[PDB]
Amino acid sequence: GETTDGVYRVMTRRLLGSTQVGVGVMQEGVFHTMWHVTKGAALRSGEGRLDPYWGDVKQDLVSYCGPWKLDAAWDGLSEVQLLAVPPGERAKNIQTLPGIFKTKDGDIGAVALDYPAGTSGSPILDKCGRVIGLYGNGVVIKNGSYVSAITQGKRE
Amino acid sequence: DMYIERAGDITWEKDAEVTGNSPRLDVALDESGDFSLVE
Ligand SMILES: N#C[C@H](Nc1ccc2c(c1)CNC2)c1cncc2ccccc12
Repeated sequence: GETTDGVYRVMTRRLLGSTQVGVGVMQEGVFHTMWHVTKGAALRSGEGRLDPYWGDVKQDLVSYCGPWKLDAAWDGLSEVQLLAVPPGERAKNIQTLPGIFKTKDGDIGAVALDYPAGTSGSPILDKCGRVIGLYGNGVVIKNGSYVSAITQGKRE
Repeated sequence: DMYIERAGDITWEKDAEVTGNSPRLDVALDESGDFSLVE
């Protein structure tokens, strides 16, 4: 069905009413979302079907129809924008300066904004509007609030 | 059975709401893709 580039909500009618379980990015004919949003299941777009192509539980990412296309990276300096698409609410850009998630394999950007679990898959942007990662995979800090990583895949 | 609805363009918004802090956290990523705090 509709394959126009842009941000999309990921919905399900299996629970009560229509529940938003996440968000995704359509670019170059490929839908990109977080693995915990779909669990690798095939999606629907009107009458058309979207089949998974690549996926990884550790990276927590999954592409549909084709290989992962998003390849931009946070420069470790500039402010970024979370295009947060919350359940039942209109898409909205929030500007923030990410922090650092320091790990045994390297440093990673981290956006400290708290939103419902259904906001998972919302893209994080650079000043050019390029997708530098997806929101929805992180940790719960001493304050109770959520701190998400800036999860980006690899473009083969 | 999951489905997708469009929610808008992916664009930078000048004069957007500027909020949130920039913390420096020590974390570990396990085999299941779940982050955890290290102290
Ligand atoms: N939904 C969801 C998130 N849980 C999660 C996040 C990452 C993974 C899994 C579950 C499975 N393994 C990878 C989640 C949990 N708590 C608060 C959140 C606030 C914003 C966005 C996602 C959140």
